Amino acid sequence: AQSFLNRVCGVSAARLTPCGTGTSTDVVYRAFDIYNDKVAGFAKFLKTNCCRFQEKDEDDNLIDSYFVVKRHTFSNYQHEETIYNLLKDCPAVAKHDFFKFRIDGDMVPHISRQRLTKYTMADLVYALRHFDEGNCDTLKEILVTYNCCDDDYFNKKDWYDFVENPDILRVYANLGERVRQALLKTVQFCDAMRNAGIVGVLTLDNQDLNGNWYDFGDFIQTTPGSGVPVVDSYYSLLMPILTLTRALTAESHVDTDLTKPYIKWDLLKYDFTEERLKLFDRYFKYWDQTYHPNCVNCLDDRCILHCANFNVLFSTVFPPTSFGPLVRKIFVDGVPFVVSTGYHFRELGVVHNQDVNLHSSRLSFKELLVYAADPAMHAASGNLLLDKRTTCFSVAALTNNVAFQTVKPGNFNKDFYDFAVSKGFFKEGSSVELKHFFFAQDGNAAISDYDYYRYNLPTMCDIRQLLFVVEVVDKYFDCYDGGCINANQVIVNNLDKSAGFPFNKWGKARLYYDSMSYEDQDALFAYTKRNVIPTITQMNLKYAISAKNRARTVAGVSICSTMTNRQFHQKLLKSIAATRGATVVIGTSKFYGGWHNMLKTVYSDVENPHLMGWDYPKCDRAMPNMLRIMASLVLARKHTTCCSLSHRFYRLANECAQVLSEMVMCGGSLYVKPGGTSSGDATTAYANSVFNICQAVTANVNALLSTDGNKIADKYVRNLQHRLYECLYRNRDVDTDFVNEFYAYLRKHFSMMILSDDAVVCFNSTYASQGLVASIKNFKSVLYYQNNVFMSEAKCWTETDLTKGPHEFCSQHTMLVKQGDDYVYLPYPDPSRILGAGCFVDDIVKTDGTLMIERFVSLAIDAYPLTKHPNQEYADVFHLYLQYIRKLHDELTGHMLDMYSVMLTNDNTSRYWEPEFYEAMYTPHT
Amino acid sequence: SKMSDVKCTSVVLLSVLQQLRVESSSKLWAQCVQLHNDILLAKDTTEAFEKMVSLLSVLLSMQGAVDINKLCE
Amino acid sequence: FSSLPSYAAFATAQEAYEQAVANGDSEVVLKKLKKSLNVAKSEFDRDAAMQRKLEKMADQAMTQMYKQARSEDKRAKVTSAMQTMLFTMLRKLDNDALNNIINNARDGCVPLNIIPLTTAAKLMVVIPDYNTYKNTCDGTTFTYASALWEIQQVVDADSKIVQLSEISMDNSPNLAWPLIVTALRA
Amino acid sequence: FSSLPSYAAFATAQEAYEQAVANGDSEVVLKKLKKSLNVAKSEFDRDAAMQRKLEKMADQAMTQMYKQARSEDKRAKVTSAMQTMLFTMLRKLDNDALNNIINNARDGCVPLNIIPLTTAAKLMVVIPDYNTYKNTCDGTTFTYASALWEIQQVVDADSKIVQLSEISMDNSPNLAWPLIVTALRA
Amino acid sequence: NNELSPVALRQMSCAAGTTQTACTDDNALAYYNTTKGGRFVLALLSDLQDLKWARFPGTIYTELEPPCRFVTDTKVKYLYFIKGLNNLNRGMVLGSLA
RNA sequence: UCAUGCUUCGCGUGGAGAAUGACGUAGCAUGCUAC
RNA sequence: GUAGCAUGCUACGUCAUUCUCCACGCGAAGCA
Ligand SMILES: O=c1ccn([C@@H]2O[C@H](COP(=O)(O)CP(=O)(O)OP(=O)(O)O)[C@@H](O)[C@H]2O)c(=O)[nH]1
Ligand SMILES: O=c1ccn([C@@H]2O[C@H](COP(=O)(O)CP(=O)(O)OP(=O)(O)O)[C@@H](O)[C@H]2O)c(=O)[nH]1
Ligand SMILES: [Mg+2]
Ligand SMILES: [Mg+2]
Ligand SMILES: [Mg+2]
Ligand SMILES: [Mg+2]
Ligand SMILES: [Zn+2]
Ligand SMILES: [Zn+2]
Repeated sequence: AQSFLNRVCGVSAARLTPCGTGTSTDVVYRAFDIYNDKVAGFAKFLKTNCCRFQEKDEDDNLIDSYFVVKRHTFSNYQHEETIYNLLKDCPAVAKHDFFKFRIDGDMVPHISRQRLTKYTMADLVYALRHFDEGNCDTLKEILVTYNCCDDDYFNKKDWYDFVENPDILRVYANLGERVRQALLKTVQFCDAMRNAGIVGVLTLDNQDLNGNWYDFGDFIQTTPGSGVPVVDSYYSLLMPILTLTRALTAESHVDTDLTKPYIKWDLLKYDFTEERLKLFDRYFKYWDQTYHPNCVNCLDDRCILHCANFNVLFSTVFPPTSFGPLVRKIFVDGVPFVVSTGYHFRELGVVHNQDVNLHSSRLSFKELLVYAADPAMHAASGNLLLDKRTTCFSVAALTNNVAFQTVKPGNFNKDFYDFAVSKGFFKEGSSVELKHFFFAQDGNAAISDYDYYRYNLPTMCDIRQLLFVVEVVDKYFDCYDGGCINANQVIVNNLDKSAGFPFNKWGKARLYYDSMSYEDQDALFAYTKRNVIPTITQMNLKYAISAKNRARTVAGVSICSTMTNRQFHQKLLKSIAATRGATVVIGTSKFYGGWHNMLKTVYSDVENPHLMGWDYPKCDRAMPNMLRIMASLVLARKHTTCCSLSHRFYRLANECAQVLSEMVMCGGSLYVKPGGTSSGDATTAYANSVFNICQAVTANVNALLSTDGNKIADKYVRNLQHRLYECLYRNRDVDTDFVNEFYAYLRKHFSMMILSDDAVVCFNSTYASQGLVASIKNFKSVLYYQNNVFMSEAKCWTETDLTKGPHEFCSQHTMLVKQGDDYVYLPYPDPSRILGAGCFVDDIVKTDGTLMIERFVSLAIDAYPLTKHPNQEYADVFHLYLQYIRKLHDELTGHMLDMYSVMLTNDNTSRYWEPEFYEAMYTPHT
Repeated sequence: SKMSDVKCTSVVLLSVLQQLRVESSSKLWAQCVQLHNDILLAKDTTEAFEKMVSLLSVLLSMQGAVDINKLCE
Repeated sequence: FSSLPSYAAFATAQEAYEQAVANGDSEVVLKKLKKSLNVAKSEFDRDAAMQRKLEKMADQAMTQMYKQARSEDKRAKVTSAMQTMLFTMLRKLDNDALNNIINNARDGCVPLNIIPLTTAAKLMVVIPDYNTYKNTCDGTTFTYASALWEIQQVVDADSKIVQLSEISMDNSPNLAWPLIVTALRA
Repeated sequence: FSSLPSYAAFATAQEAYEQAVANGDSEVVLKKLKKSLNVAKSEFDRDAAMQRKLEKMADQAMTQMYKQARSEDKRAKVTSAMQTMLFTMLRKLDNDALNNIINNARDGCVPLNIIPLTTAAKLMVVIPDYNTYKNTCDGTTFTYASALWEIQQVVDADSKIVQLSEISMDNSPNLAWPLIVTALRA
Repeated sequence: NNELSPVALRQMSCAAGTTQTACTDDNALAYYNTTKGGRFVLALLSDLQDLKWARFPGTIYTELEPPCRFVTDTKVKYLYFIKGLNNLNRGMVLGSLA
């Protein structure tokens, strides 16, 4: 065995420690991207049969250089030798030795690869994509080995969290240039293969973390000059790591080296199409599918997503000041304006308006509305701003003074509190205690909640998997009907809301909805189909009761965007809200037996059912732009008859320009929104539901493809996995048969109930145990590598007993009670929530009970199901509310008789302090 | 029931401060908000009773605003 | 809805119907009386419905006026009511520190800054008269908010420093009150 | 209305009934008079229903007319406000620098984000803490966006003038942060 | 172990010619994806050096491409890819041997 | 400053159907008068 | 047998209230 160790070294003049035993082998768990006629997927297999000898430095200091010797069969040894003699000249190819060593009496052929790292790139991608907080040794070793951090950095806890420990982004970004050099070396390898006429599939597991390629088992030889390096799974799997590690940060420096200063781009330059094509040619030369830098030229939704992925990657290399509205000077009646005539989206490239009017004569009401909404004139006239309180880009300060907006403490209803305490409440050691309050905020509240939009990062998706997931997710919206509607058919719920900035200076939404006729609204909607209208979304500060001290803000979008998005999603979404028994349970009440029906629909014939749930930590402020664009695209799938592709693209451009990356007016100053979603647009809850379903389907895909494949003892599921790999990384066009089959499989074994960012899942526990459907960890991994968010155990729950119902859904607990020879599920709230609603109120008038008796009737309706709870105090909550309602009615009658001496007690009010009126609200007869 | 009485009293005390125009001093208002929020989500009565003393000292500093003699009759 | 001019008439008609059925008179007269009773009942029903509608409107107006009257009384006495509630609750709490500082403020020994909570921090407090000084200040220790504070400076009314030995009822009239006492928590 | 067009028949019916009650010519003539009264009453009720319906329609039409007129008044009042706002900001543009940058553009189209950064004549910097002040706006003249800005006025969160000699690490806790410094391009 | 075509790509006989005129007679072998909806031919293998168009059963005409300088190992029999073919399909045509 | 949607409670106004009660014009059963 | 009157049923026209469905207005509550 010592003679062997002296021929593995050969003549390279190294020195080897037999890390792997010389003539014996080495066995470990390593991630592979495998696809045979038997097995498929991207899973951690058990590598074996290799001997890995480590190398010592001049000083006796071990380095991460390993000689990997392998035993091969003569027939594959000859083939690999003759396929390596052709690629031997490429710099991005690890050396090989190809010797024959005698074992027993047979000259066994050995292949020795020289100076490979410990881990390959497949290990890095797998570790960063299937991330388990309790199992990270293979990632910690990678990070420490390449001086990304120190071994003591992991003593800190939450070190992996993107929110609790935002410094982890720097640690990951220390891997950027290694990944970039790997990309350059794979491009070199592809060029060598093409020039030598070698045909083969490039996989991540054949490239170590220095970029070298070393395995030629399944390559074949053709005529020189015509080789076909098949890099689809390679790049598609590698894509998320490229933005997680910020691999292209070296492209922001002169000469593309990190030591020289940044590039000082021309300030007036906005069209980076040439640079985008240069980057694509430099790093993705052999990516077959065509790339459109400007998504105006894309062919359909599946081509918009594909090109916007690359635009997301490449827009991190360009100055932040070049993205946004493209302004131009136009003369109206001889007066020069400055109006937006285009846009530069970080994902969609450059878009130019088609109806730009130069040298006009007059501005109609529609034209004034359009020009008074875009930030062109507002920002071009305000003074410069440098806001050091936030990392978000600051555009301008419209006024001469900054506005600081506070939040008030809240009002105390002392009569209710005294009554409750007289009824034996709020004593020491009581299961029910006040936990919901009105919290106050100092001057820096809205600007402090914007620093939470700071959590949105450029995320590049695995585009092939994203396309398949989109095709599958679109089947959850097949029972609905949608399209464009006229202004006559738009239903506005409340017309007494604000119209946004600057339209809130002159009136509410009613003023504008009754000022401009239906013809003007139709004209504006048609205008938005071939032009982009940027708008400003105000940042409003909420005033509500909550259990934690966070200054929650919402987005007051303008009125133009609201009108033009209603004329699309009003008809798209009324059907979603009017449908019963679907996965999305928006529009379904919890009264009159609705909750029971929803749960029984969720439990729909699942075999070994367990319940799971979750809630995204920062849903709106951490949602990647790719998935928001996807949510907008699948909602527009209903416009196949009323809109052409150009109209659909311009509607997407409008949505992105006013609810994805708009300009927000926070305290009299304009800021640029990094991304995420604006909670307060026409499609908040429905877009959130689409995003939730997409994340769930992605989790299931990853769970099914990361399974071994040889261990699955069910033939149908094994074939399903084998074809799921094909339909992602070997099919360019959607296969409807398998999309239907996978949708049916998910519905059978993974039954969802979605309401915005809230979700409940009934899943086959046996399959989830065997790895054949998504567990609660396959969902945390997806959030980590595709949402830049770590989801902790405080946000997810599981239930092995489904006679208890979900632990929480929409802040409602479930209880299996009896009402009339039937066991039904009833929702009850947190008693502290109801008691806090009773004790603390918004206005000072609400602290007078006799004026607000319906206010307590609603709370009693909400709190009735607590009467069935085994805990006595919970029932005492409802009884307290009933007795207080009776007391308020008595006081009101007394006041009326004393002041206005006429009695109006009547008899219809008596039903309010009785339990029947509230019993009838949870019985299935309406 | 002395733990839910200091939270309600803190809410009322910050309400009284707000309508006394303490919101026009950003530093003092920030201190008052910190004390109020800390009292609301406190778990030990002794800590809440020190933060309450601090907040009531803030209120009592403004001698001209309120007349303690009449209110504490 | 009795006492109406219709109801009473109808009632009499009903009595007229009670006699005829007992009288067993001619069919024509019986049907005439039935028709009269029906028309009287219809008239009474009309009048009763109109009266009930008017009463409903009157009650609605009365309740709206009551709501309007009480909303203004809630919004106009917010300042006084809130302060009275605050001090009622503080009286109910019955804490030694809160009560001590409230009583001191009642006597005029108000603070100048926020009472510190740290292990050691500065506190400046007014001392209007020697009586409060002897009640609280003894030697170098000062009792406030149920805690002991080490006196570290006693500024005179003229911003002039005062030695702790200058303060006494024998010499108190000479000095210029109020005295600002600066102390550190112990 | 009491004096409806077809009230003559009803008046004649009532008068004839009164005369018959006073006189009572006979039973058959009484029945004929009852039939005439009934037909006149039916016609009168038909006319009254028609008139009430027409009155309701006219009232609704006039209410709609007034609502539309008020809506047009509000539209004409908001159009002037939008025009005034647009023409106010327009006169606020610094035309020399704006024209200079626009002309240098290849196609007269430039990103919005550089219009303030390269043409704004006033800068506002919001400084949370003292380290930020030392880093960025130290001194009476600083550099930003490749331009030299001369500090013009520093105010605190309360919007009160703060002298540049009061911004020091020792006085840092005594200031109402954040400080807003307005500077003028040099 | 990631392979180009684990299962040999299916093939059948078809007709093709320089123009749309010589498609009457079948003289070429074509590889087609087995279950891509119907039939989708990826390449044409023939002992000819002038083919530019191919026709298949309604009748559909598919644009061919010039062949790389190829002496395919079973003569000058070329291998014509369909225009617009992607890398994976190009590999399978050669991975399924030619 | 206070967004987008969903659900429910109370009150008020308008419209359309069904049940009971009242009055003219027509169809059916019996009785009375003219013949 | 025809016509008129009386009693009892069915078909057209107008009002009296009584419950349903919708259309909007006002106030209120929960939820994402
Ligand atoms: O039919 C197969 C082939 C492979 N495997 C699993 O897949 C792993 C990797 O198989 P492999 O061909 O990639 C090794 P090799 O090519 O020499 O080296 P590199 O990958 O480092 O280039 C094996 O351990 C085994 O668990 C399987 O189940 N069935
Ligand atoms: O009034 C609301 C509340 C919520 N939302 C939408 O519903 C999402 C989730 O709402 P949520 O209660 O779960 C708080 P979330 O943002 O998750 O933060 P935390 O988990 O840290 O509390 C938001 O993003 C937003 O799009 C809305 O439109 N309006
Ligand atoms: Mg090998
Ligand atoms: Mg959430
Ligand atoms: Mg939630
Ligand atoms: Mg492999
Ligand atoms: Zn494209
Ligand atoms: Zn459409």
